[PDB]
Amino acid sequence: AVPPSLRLPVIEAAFPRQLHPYWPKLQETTRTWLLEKRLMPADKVEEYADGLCYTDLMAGYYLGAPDEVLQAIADYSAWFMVWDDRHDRDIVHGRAGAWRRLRGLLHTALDSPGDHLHHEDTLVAGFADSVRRLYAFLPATWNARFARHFHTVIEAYDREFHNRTRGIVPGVEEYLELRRLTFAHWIWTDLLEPSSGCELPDAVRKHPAYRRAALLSQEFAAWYNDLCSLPKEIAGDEVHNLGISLITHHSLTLEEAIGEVRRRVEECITEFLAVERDALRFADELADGTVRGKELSGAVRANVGNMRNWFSSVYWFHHESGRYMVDSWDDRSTPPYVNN
Ligand SMILES: O=P(O)(O)C(O)(Cc1cccnc1)P(=O)(O)O
Ligand SMILES: [Mg+2]
Ligand SMILES: [Mg+2]
Ligand SMILES: [Mg+2]
Repeated sequence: AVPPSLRLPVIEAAFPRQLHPYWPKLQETTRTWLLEKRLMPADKVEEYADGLCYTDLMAGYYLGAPDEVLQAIADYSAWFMVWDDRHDRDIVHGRAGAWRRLRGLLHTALDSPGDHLHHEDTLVAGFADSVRRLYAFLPATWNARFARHFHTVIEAYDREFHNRTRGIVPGVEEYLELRRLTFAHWIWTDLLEPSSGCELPDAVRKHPAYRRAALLSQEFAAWYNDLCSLPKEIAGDEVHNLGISLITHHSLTLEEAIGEVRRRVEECITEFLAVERDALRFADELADGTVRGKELSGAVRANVGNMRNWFSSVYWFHHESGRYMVDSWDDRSTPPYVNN
């Protein structure tokens, strides 16, 4: 039962959930990784990790991925959530120096992860392990694209740090541009490719239908997170949220901003259904009769299939995950799973 303010009947009726068969092993293996990389305290791992549903989120998204690819993605995605938590905590505690140093180390570790596998900062060491593993699946040109994209994500996190320190709420257009980076749209899009076992040529992944289907899938995920994470984020003095920019710059009430965010999320779905037809037509066209063609066709089709799976995985994740259950916290400003 999804709250009426958050319910999307089109997702429930037309985007049936999928789950990767490796998910049972994935859940425990990522929990063990969080424990052994010291990315969460042992008692917080035991009490909260499974309930945060991070592995479920990936296992409902990258269908068809090799077990080892899914494992590295899930470890990275759990790392990403812990990094969001650390970033938030550095902000709340005014640890500008610790954040700046961390920011620099992630930039460096991103380009040479193997050199950082045993760094003193467990968050940097965890990052490097997952990234080194992700760099092992596809050619160096894919690794360099992942790094280029994540360098941009790190700097968007830095911009968020400056905004919240200075109490600046981005304008709507400014936020929509920033949100494609803080949510890491293009990282999740990159990671479709090791999941289907094929680095896509630029001509293929920059095709207008592939690009637009990829964009809309991520816009939905980020803006649906905004809709669902708004209570926790208002309680935690987070300023980055489409609803908050609407209240601040467009003078909407809370109920009207929630309504406008809802409508924008709903439009993402029906825009995606239109372009999905074009992206799958393009997949069919790539099967020109040659071996390379059949391979590229299959990879594009699998990737567009997972762009669709992202809709249902993110939807149900926000109603299942303990990450957003702010009403159950004694201190609504400090989630119990964060290192405070
Ligand atoms: O769970 P959260 O904090 O609402 C979030 O989605 C965490 C997150 C960050 C980046 C990518 N995916 C999830 P955020 O982006 O900070 O709003
Ligand atoms: Mg956050
Ligand atoms: Mg964030
Ligand atoms: Mg959020």
